Amino acid sequence: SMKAEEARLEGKEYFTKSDWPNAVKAYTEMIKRAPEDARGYSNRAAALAKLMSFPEAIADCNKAIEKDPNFVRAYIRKATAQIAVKEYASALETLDAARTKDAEVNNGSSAREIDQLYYKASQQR
Amino acid sequence: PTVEEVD
Repeated sequence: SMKAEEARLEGKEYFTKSDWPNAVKAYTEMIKRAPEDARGYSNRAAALAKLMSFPEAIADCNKAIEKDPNFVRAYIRKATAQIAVKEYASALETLDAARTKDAEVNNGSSAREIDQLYYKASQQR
Repeated sequence: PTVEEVD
């Protein structure tokens, strides 16, 4: 809907200005207005992660994954949150899935980021 | 990187 789209733009503006709590609020509205749109979940996760609200961020990334399995960013985001909460083994699994999807849908464009997350997860484990 | 990006 147009109002979901306004909420996504508002979100993006708040996020851009590092106003995390207002981004959370905007993405919650995006999610209410377009509950099947994976971007709202991933986007709210991004803001919750900046707030160090990791269980919530991870739950939203999981929901984004359910709504759009080709949404590579959700996988990368989730792994990053899993590293933050020392779920290393899980992160490495999530990164394996992200690398595969990244090749399939993005033709490798996020490979560098995924490989450095993988390295970081492996070493801390 | 992803933690700096929104859609």
